Amino acid sequence: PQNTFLENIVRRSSESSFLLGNAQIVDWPVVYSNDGFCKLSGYHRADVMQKSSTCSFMYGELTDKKTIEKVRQTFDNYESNCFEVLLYKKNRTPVWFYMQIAPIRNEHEKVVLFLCTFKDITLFKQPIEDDSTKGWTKFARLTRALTNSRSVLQQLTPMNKTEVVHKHSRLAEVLQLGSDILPQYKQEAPKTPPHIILHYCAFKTTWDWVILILTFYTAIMVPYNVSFKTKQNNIAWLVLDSVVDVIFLVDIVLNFHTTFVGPGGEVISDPKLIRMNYLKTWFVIDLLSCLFSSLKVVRLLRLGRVARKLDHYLEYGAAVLVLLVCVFGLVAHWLACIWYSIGDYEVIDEVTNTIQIDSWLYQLALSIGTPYRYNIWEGGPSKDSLYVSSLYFTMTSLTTIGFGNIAPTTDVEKMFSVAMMMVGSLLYATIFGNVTTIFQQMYANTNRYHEMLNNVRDFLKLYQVPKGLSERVMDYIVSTWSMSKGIDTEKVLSICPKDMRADICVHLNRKVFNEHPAFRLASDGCLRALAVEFQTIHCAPGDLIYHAGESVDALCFVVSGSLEVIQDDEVVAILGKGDVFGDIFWKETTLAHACANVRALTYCDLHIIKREALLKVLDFYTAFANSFSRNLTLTCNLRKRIIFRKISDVKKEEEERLRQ
Amino acid sequence: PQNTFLENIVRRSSESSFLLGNAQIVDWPVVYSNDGFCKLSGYHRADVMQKSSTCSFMYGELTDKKTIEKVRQTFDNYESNCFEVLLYKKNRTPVWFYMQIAPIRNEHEKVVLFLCTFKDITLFKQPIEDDSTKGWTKFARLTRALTNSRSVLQQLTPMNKTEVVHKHSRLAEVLQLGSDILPQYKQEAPKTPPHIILHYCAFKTTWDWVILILTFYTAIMVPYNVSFKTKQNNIAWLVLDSVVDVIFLVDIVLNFHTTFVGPGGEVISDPKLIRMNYLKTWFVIDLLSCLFSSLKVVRLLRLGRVARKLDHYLEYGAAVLVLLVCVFGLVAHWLACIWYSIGDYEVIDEVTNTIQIDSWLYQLALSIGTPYRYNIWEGGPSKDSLYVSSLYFTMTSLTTIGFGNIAPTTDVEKMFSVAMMMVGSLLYATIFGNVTTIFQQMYANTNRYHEMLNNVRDFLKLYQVPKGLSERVMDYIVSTWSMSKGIDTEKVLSICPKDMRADICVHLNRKVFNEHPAFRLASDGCLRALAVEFQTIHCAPGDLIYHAGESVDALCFVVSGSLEVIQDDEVVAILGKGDVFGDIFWKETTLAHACANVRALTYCDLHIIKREALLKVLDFYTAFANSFSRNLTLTCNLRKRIIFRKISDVKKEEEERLRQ
Ligand SMILES: [K+]
Ligand SMILES: [K+]
Ligand SMILES: [K+]
Repeated sequence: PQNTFLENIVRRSSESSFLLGNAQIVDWPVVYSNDGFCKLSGYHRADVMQKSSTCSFMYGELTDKKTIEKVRQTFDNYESNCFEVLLYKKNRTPVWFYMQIAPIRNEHEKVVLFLCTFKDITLFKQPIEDDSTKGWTKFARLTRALTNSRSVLQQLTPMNKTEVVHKHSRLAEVLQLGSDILPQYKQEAPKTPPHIILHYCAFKTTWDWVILILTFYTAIMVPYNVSFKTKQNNIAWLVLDSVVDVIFLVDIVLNFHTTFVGPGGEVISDPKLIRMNYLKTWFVIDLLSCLFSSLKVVRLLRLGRVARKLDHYLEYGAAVLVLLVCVFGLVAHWLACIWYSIGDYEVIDEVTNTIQIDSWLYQLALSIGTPYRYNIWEGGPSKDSLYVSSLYFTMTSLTTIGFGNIAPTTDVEKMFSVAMMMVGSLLYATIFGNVTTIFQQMYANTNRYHEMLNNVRDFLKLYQVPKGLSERVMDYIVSTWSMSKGIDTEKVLSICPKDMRADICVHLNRKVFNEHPAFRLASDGCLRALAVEFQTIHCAPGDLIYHAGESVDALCFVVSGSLEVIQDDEVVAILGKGDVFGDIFWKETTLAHACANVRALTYCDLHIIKREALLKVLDFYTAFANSFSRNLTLTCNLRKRIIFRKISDVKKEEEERLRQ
Repeated sequence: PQNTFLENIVRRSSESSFLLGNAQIVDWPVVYSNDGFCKLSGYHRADVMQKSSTCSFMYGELTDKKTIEKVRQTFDNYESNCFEVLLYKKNRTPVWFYMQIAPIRNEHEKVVLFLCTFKDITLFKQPIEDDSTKGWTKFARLTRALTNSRSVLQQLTPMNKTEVVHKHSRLAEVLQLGSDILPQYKQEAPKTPPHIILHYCAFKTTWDWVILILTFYTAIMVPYNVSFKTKQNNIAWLVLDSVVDVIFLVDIVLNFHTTFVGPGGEVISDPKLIRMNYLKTWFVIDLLSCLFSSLKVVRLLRLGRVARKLDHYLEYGAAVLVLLVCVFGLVAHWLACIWYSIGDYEVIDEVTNTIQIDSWLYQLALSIGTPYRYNIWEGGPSKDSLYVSSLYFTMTSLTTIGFGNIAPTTDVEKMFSVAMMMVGSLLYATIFGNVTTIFQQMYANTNRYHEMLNNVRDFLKLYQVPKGLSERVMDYIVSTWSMSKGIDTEKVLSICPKDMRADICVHLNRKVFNEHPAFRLASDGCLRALAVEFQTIHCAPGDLIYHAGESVDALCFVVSGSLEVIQDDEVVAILGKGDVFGDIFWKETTLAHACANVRALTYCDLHIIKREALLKVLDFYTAFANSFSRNLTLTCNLRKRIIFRKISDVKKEEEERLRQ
């Protein structure tokens, strides 16, 4: 969601000198100056900014009087025109310019900035100058002033009386740029050229899933047709092949119109580069795959598409497991096809006209019930039994079960089963490794929690901490890991540098900013500083925040629960739900003694800000410091003692007073 | 690629007093003084340096006048000679020296330094001295002055009239050291003695690979010939054994000429140590291996070479997997040989003349179709079937499949298969462990990324951060891990102490040094300091760098993208591609309030330098501070406010002015 507006202007201007200036401000100050205007005028792009976009500060002695007023109305009412003005450069050189004013538009059709395109026509006109000594001085400067607009732009007729042709060319340039000078200043979305498909669109993902399904179907079906002959053709299996072939041809055609992700950058939408990118990467595999035994078996090259498209899924853990189960099934099927091919070859030695007792097909025929007949040779098991038997055998050898119904007993079968076992061992090992890694991924976090728990327990047991204090520590550990689930705030906030840290911290401390009268005249910067400086704590019933002699160095705001400030074993304050206690740091400059114990009745919630951070923030911002001083009344100041005398003391002392 | 020049000089001088001095500088200052010249003259090697290499500061009263001039021309035109001079030591002792000047040469044949070898001939001449009281004082000092040159060098004829012999010896010494005094001062490469082969050469790696292939071939072939008899000799299997044996003899001969890597140091090229290093390490295994059943079976000791040479490959993960697959195959082959040996022994009990029904050879003969005949005993399976069957069986027991075609049923076979299973369990477990470690190696990094992603997601969900801000955080996380791929700059730059940190940081910030006019009069040290002090940030569209009240404490250089400085909801500046904004830290000494909001239009790229580091660098370097102050013009100073009044305000106020 970029806002590429300067990029479009510099891509369309083709070495121009646009002078973008603000519109809603009086005098229309200049906002941006291209580094082509720094040469046409001699002003560096630090002295031209914040000046009028009329170029009023280059208007001089003999500047055309009417043009100044006319461009003034042109800026008054928002409209676009073109002018020929006679300005002065930084060297007081009378030089002509072509003004191509064109207002810009906002998102919801509002004028925001004024664009001013400039061109130099010094050699194209007659710049009458007073401080001259010879006629030639009136000509050489013409070659000096125009260098990139005469030898580059108009060099075909550099002859006199063609100045009217130059004026006509300027008029044609200004008239035929109605939409080229208004790229609609706006925060837009990425745009693609016509007839280009985004690689992450909703259609492309569905197309990729369909291609994956079809590739798996072809991988399943091609070896079956190659090995289990099945040369009989039907209606429900001869049109599907053609449909899949034309679908893959459509995919090849449509893959020329995809947005290839750049090496570390973003998407590229240039048809002039994607075409040979695809050509050099994967135009060989697809062509051969989508074109006799070789022609029907080459279709297995379609797995390259599956390999390419499965990159983001391969990152996860369970996706690799599903992929490996799928390839396990596919490898079992392929080995079943090869096993049946061997078994069919070996039966019935063709040199003689006998049947080999060794081959697993003969043993399977014996164990099934249907034997071979005739001596041409006909009989044996049906076509479903052969495939299910081959798959069963090659699945008993990949899972390392090996029952022994169907087993190698011929010279070829044994030396093929050796390769079967060699491959299956590695495949099965990879499956085991993936499963154990998947389990370790979660048991890592669980064991990370349990290790800390065990370390705390062993530390408490080793130093014989008395019961009643170890219980509190263990309860705190359990409760904090229950509430937070091991999610530390500091590690998460370390990431996301200080643009989102401030926003997150302002959101977290919303319960001390929105509902408290001190933080209502604070600018956003001060609120961000305070939010990033607070930090928060969680209390538990019976826990003391301040003792009877601790140094108060924090302002604490209670957002949930109830506190109890007790002094001399007497309750002197009860706090809760919007009460602030602590000390007046900003006008005492001395750490105090906490005069009373602040216990927690219920499960409390406090946002405490340290003394130093608060003092720094209040020192940096002045007006908010006064507002905070005036608008903060502490409900329990833990610096001054409350002077009182209990009733029981009076009642006791009265007895002795009467006695004496 | 060392520059060992002092080492060669001290190894060749044999306790001399060379006085290396620079040549291209006037007066030829002394550069280095050996700690043998600190005794011949009494000058410590801190007062003799930066003095003339002519020893002009030891030239005294009665020094030989002609020799001073002659050595002066000898230094004038670059040439080597020898002189006999009469200098004074630190104690003003008239002492004779032998000068052996010899210029040194650069890489491309240039004179750089002048070498001056010295010797003492005090006792070898007549040092007439004035402050003497008795004749014996003219003799004892002769023994005092010469101690390491008379009792060590010339002690065979310590008799008078032999001083001419000493002069002849000095002449022979100086004449026959033409190349020994010029070791060609140059940054050379490691040099090996003639007829010594570098262990990491391109020939040695090919030789090692060939030896590995031959060792695997021998390991495959020797047990087959020992067990599967095959005593018939052919032409294609009797010369190969001799060729391999002579190749291994050549390897044994050639292993005496290898550069053994020292214990923690570098290669050693001393033939006097490598020979007994190899002799003590591995001269016993090779000799016996390269020398009846014992003689043909001892050739399996060649696996020691494989074990030795496979040390760097064993570090990786996949190499161990390939090695374990190879040893799995080799162990299966060896167990096949042992299994066939047992099966061949057990058939046909030789005490009687019957055939044992139990032995697996008989069952295999029944299941194949070819039975035993005769009762000497002839028939059975062919020689290919026996080996393929043995390998199949011992592969069904190592992969834990166990079909059951071929299975132990005799007393010996069962108690051998027990050991088979015991070994195979451990081998198969090791293969599984290696596979799971290999997978964990990469899933560690992937899970490390996913754990942080999940923690961020759970933190956002737990604290109910509103939508529209959690989306930005998640997008930032995804985008930064996409661009950087988890490669943190700080951890990489922590390594490589501050010689390559400076160079790397200068290279990274090349887009603010080369194309910016402030950094053009800065020495390399200042550029290194600034580069190591910058740090860089990446922005995103809509992200704010400075708010309306933040403290500007950084100079920011934009190298890619576009920024937008807006004040009072009005665009006042547009930045991009070489624009610097911030504050003038070096002449204000006060943190300011950012007067405007700096938003990012497109994906920006900023190099920001903090206030304190910049101030330290500009304080340490003085002239560059002035150059930086003069040559830096901020395009948007975020300290001063721009005073303006919008057009809508004027238009609105005019209506009320007319109304009243
Ligand atoms: K099994
Ligand atoms: K069985
Ligand atoms: K079995």
